Amino acid sequence: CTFCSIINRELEGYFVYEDEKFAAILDKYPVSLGHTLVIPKKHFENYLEADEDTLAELAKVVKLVSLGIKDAVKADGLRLLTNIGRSAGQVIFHLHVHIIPTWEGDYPDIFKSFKPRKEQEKEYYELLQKIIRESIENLKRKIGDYKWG
Amino acid sequence: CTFCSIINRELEGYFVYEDEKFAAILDKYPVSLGHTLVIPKKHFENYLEADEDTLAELAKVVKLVSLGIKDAVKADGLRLLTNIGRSAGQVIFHLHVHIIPTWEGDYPDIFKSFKPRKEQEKEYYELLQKIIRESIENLKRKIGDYKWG
Ligand SMILES: [Zn+2]
Ligand SMILES: [Zn+2]
Repeated sequence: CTFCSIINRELEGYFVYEDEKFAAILDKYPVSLGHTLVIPKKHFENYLEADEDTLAELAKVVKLVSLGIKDAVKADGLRLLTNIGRSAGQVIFHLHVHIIPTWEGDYPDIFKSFKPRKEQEKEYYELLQKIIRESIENLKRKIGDYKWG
Repeated sequence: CTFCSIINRELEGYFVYEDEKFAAILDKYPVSLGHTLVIPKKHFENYLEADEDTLAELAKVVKLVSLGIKDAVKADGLRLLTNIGRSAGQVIFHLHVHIIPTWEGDYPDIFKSFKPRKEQEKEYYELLQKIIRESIENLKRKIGDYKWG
């Protein structure tokens, strides 16, 4: 499994979020700048096979990571989706939610050339990971369980 | 708001699921047969504006309704998605999750002519509502809080 492999560090992946049961990883072949996948660490074939507690916490992680990404890449919108079955477009059979950023215009200048739907240069993953992590950390400081400003 | 209106019975909508805080309604201009929208009754502009408890329960309702729809229309797959912002395709600003059925071939014979992305004839809504409700009721009987077979 591609995701179980990334979780176990057997396959390369850039984490932007991680806790004991969940993680968010940059998509290797991003549809748009900042495209990220949020996944439960435990392996479930799809959304319908996951227990309610996992789905409930997954929804909360998706919110946090989405807020973080929107802030980091200054997105005007976000598309959230998960596919169940090959006829619905599922190709990785480990439950994951896509967070695909959108803009009414063009993405920030701070970001350089981007090749939609293809593998990017190493620099892309390193920068996106760092800025997204920075945005998420701030969200934990102003709206986290131990927020203070 | 189109969804608040449907919830308050001020605007026509076919419910396939409903409880004190959530509801699932057939999409009026379905992308595919059985296309349904799951919504929290309370009004939230999008996914990011909803509190964690609402998102957690929403995820659970989405699972139940999805299982029900897949069974009812004998789908091979399902696409689940929610849009945040007009640039991501959002047009109804009341948080809702799309459940769009897919098939590797064609949908069941029991179903007649279907016009993708357009308003269907009254018969479509009446039949889909009835079969989906029937499937959901069964799910509550075999895997519900008071299941027994
Ligand atoms: Zn896996
Ligand atoms: Zn509303």
